[PDB]
Amino acid sequence: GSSGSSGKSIRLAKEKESQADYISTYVEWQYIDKNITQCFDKMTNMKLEVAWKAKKKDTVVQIHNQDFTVDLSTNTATAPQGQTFTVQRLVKASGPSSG
Repeated sequence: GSSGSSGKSIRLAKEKESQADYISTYVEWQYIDKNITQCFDKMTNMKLEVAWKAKKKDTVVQIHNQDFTVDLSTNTATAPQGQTFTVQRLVKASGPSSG
């Protein structure tokens, strides 16, 4: 006994992901320290992008051996210790384009 299909028409927020995935592939995330400008690790770099694409409000990451709260809305990191930074999103792309 087989019931059969159910909803093969109603679109889904899974197949379209291809868009976000096709982009995320190339992305860069860096944080602006007090008077220094450094970037996150190759593993953390994504931990942020994933939150910016997943429509998240904020993502926590280990910075300086201490958990920090990175807010995408404003793109700024903050910790209960007394340190705050600014996160910037950059797309890795190189090619001669006018439009």
